[PDB]
Amino acid sequence: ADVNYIVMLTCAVCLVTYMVMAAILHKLDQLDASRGRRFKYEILVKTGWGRGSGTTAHVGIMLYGVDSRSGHRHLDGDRAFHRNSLDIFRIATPHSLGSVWKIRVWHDNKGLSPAWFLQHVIVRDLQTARSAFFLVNDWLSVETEANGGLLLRFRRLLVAELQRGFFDKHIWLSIWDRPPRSRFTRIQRATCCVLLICLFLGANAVWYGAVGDSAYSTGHVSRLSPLSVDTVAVGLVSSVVVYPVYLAILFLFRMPAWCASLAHGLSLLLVAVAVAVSGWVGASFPPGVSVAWLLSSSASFLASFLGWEPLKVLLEALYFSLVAKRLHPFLAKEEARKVKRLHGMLRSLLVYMLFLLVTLLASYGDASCHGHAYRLQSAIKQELHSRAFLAITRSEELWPWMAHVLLPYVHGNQSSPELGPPRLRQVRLQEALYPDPPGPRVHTCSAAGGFSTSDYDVGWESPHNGSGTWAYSAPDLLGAWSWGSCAVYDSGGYVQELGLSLEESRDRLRFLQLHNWLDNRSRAVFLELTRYSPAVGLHAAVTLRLEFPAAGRALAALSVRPFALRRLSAGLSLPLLTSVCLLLFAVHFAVAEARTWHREGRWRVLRLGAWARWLLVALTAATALVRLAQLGAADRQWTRFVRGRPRRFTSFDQVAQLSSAARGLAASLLFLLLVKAAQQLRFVRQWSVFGKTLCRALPELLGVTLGLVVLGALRLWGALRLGAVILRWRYHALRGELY
Amino acid sequence: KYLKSVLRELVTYLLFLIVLCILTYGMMSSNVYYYTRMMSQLFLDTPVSKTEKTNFKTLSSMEDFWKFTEGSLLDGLYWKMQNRSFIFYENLLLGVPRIRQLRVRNGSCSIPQDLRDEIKECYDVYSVSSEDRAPFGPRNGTAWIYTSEKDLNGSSHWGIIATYSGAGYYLDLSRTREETAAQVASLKKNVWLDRGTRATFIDFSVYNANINLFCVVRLLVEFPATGGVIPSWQFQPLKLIRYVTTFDFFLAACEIIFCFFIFYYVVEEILEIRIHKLHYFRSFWNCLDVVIVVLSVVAIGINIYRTSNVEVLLQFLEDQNTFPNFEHLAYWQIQFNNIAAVTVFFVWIKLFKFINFNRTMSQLSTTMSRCAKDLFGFAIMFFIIFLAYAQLAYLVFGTQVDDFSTFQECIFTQFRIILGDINFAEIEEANRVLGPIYFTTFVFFMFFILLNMFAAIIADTYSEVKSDLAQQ
Repeated sequence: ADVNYIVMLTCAVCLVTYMVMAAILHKLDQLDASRGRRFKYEILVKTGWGRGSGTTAHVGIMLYGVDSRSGHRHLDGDRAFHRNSLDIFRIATPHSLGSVWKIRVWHDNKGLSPAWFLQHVIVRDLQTARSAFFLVNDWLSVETEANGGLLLRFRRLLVAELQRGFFDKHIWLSIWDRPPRSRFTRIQRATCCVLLICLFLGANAVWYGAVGDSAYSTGHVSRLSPLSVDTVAVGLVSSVVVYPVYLAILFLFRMPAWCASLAHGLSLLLVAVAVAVSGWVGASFPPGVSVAWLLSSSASFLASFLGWEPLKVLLEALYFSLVAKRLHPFLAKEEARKVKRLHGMLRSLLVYMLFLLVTLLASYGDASCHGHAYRLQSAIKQELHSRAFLAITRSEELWPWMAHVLLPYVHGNQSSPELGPPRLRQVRLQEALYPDPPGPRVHTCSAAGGFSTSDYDVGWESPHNGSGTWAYSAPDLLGAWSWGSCAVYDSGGYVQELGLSLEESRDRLRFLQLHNWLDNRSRAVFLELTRYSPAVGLHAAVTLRLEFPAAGRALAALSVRPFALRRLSAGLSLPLLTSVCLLLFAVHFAVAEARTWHREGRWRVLRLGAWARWLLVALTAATALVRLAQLGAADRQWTRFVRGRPRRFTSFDQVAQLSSAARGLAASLLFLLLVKAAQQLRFVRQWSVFGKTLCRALPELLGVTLGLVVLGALRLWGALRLGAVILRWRYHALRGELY
Repeated sequence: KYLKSVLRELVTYLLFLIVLCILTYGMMSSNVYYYTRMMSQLFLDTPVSKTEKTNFKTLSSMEDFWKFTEGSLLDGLYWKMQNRSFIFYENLLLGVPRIRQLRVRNGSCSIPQDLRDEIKECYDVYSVSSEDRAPFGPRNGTAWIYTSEKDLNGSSHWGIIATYSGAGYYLDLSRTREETAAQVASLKKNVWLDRGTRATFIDFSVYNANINLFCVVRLLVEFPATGGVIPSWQFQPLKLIRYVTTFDFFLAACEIIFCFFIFYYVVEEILEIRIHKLHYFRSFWNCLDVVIVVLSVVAIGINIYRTSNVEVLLQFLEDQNTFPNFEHLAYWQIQFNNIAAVTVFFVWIKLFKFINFNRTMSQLSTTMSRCAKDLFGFAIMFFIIFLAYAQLAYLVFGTQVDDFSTFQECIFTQFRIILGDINFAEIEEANRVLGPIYFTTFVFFMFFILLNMFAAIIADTYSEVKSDLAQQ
């Protein structure tokens, strides 16, 4: 009944991005439909090429070329290319070629056959010189067409059809470039794309784990790394086996009375089924396979984008060309600006969704051991009698404490599997202090002397032939740094191993305790041990600090840090995968901001957008690097421990520190992303008031709060009301201006 | 032009506030309030004896009061050594406590004709015209001598239930437990006080050698003629031995500098009065300057009085068998609090003067002129309802609630209810009906009406000021 969050998060992100994309595309399609009712040059249109050609014919103009697409003209007016009349060619060509061959025209005899010779409407150079300035001098006839440089060949027909269909038949990057007079509506493009994504997800989910009994292709060898025979093969076969149920609905969308209306319902039903089956099978994925699933899905998507669509467009062009042998393939500037803005936000939405998915994988990918860690730490503190251990305040009950409740715990028949003998430490500082005047303690810490860098013998200093048996045990590189109340301690100090057996522990305790080694000065003692648990696969770094600020009274505290030890050399674990693409996103953001810094020049300071885009970069870089540091430290500590297992300690506390720092950073980044998502809500017309009212209200509000706090931490503002007063006035005024 | 008068004055006020803050930084400890609260709370912890445990509030009947009197009633200050008597080696046996009691005489009125043979000990309220100096008992020692208060180096009483005059008798303790215990036992053998005592005050002076600062403890007891006694106790950190190190010299220099600055300001004001607009009070803003001048004068007078008391107190410590007389310089903590308040007011004035540099972040917070008084009309109508609820609660409750025992703290209980601290564990069984009704009708009328109108009264003022600024 264990739940895997990876597939749930992926499907949720896909569905949300589909919903937002459809919401944008509906408005864009409404705008296009309103439109569907400069590269060229607006040179003199004194054209009188229509002489003795009495008919109300129509003229079709096609601005051919690279990134060029234009619709046909019309005959609108009192004359409107009437009997023995002419016309002036001046329309709004949305796209036309540059300094290249851009000419394609046709005349449809909408009535009688026009008997004239229309050469050209010469547009030499007015806006961008989309073509040259010459003439064709072609006699008009019934269905007369002429094209070429600035009929039935099967040599350039194929290239023309490929050109007009290279970015319209390619379903992936066709939502940006729907040509007018098309019944595909640009909104079922999104439905088709999300259908393909969800079918990819479902196929790759049901393939992994759920089904295999043929040759044990899935099983013990779960090597998620790409071996070219384990990951890409599944993606390619999944991409191939989905087209038989994809091309049918794609065909039914195109071309016929009313089935297309319920085609959307059918598509959503099949998408819902594909999501449901993946969600139901997600329970039985071990963590090592859930990443291979994602990699296979990513490979499958890239296959249908880099070779499955090009062959589609080529074969459809060949079908349309070889057989059926067909031949036919003020506000205006603001509308173009609106279209460009819509395109920009649409292309930013995908990047934002991908980044949100990445950070969700980084943060909540392993969010199933979060409860277990809480239960483990609660179990550990309650067993050690934490409230009883904190209650002691003298330096003599410590011994009966750790002689009746600690030794049975650490040493027992089963006694909570340990993975490592405990240690005892000390610091004495060699600048021994004196008792303070009676009364309350000096809670600021005093007697800051040198540091212990000397060796002593049993009892205290008495070297005879050799060096001190109680060496300082010089600190490592990683260290610990507990940040104690009196001072921030280091890992250096004289250490004892507390024996290995239960009776040995008691014997060592008594024998070493009758010598009074930590009774006079004793800056701190510390007591730390490890508590690996196999049931949930979690470790626990447990430490018990006890501080002596004043010779007599002792301060004590404890902390239990549970974590999940995962080594970097384990392979391609999920944190490793999600912490390297975060670096890629950070580099992308940094280069995108640098491409704007020099583009605008200088004086880009005192701008929040110029600073909010650097805090994000720093946070992403820190999150990426801290996880790698944690993995490296964990691997180093584990190999050091295995090297000297029966006699070493290895102090796993550094890994616990890093595993908490990384989790904090990953949560902060997600919080910032959620705040940005909240900010992106202003696009609704009636809901844009709140954010901008807040924007105009914050400066003076912060100023007056600072003024009040300077005058005084008593509750004056939120005590009864003041902020509502300003907010009401600003909101009322701004909403009055809006209406 | 038009900028020096708003910059130089602001800078001078800020500098004065900084100097005052520096002076007050080494004036009193940050735990002064906590220390005062602890001293006030632990002033009524006197046991009875080894037989009974009748405390001060548990000894009102015969045997309870007898047990309270016989025991450690006078053994608190004197403790056996591990002569001298130091509880924690901080306040040694250097001096003795003092006790002052004021009494009145009966028979100062005529009983009614009907109750002529029934009412004989009919005594009215004590007053200045009801002072007597008649001693009772056998004259054996000097403890029954009559003396005044002016010649005994004393002062008035200023009690709670009775502000009696300086007449009465005084008693002094010893420097050791051996004689004090014998004296207490001898005094307790027979009667020691009468029922005509009006005000009683016990004053104790302690050296407190751990930290060089005089300590004074005052316990007041007053019995009126209408029945009932109001007991109280307090402590004050008297300043008479503050000369220890260079910090005292720095404080004296700061006081001298403040006095010189006040004199310079007064001279400037005088030079800008007789040759300028004088006897003018229709400004509604110069009252702040007048209050600042009054506060400076009050601080100067407090410093002068403290210096005079210190000079007068320099004649003590002549012998090693007497007590330190600190009954004339017990206004040090109050003076320090007043000085801190004056420094805060000076900082506020400097901030108000210098906030004019703000474009629009401080112009909306300057609405005193638009709201000249304009607000006491709400404070009065709030306090009337508050006092009405306090009276109602003190009458209906006050016998089985353990909280609403007296008015001054019923006010505090209602304040804590407003703040959020609600008990509601004793009101319900004190009175099942009219108990919950009080609580509900109080919370409804406080949290929904008055506290909700005090927001509107300043909301409309802000809107009006903003409208004026926009139209101008």
